[PDB]
Amino acid sequence: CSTLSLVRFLELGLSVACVCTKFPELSYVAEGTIQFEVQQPMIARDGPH
Amino acid sequence: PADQPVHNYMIKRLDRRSLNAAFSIAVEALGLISGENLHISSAMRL
Repeated sequence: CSTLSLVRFLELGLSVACVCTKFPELSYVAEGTIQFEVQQPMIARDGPH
Repeated sequence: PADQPVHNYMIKRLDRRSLNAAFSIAVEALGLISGENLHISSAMRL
């Protein structure tokens, strides 16, 4: 016969790139947008803005 | 006889400069935080 050597994703290396988190009710709440902005830095230039 | 150890008195000046920044909010926006309230139908907007 032959076995099926399973592989875990968290035990891989690629997992560093993404943060995985389970969201149970998403498919229900996915009917609308979530729409969060993030940031943008800005220097303090001289002269009045 | 002309060596006569020398002396000097140099002077400098300051230089003015400014460093500004910008910031803005809306008027009614700021009003919502003043009122202390424990709902009152305004949490999300608050």
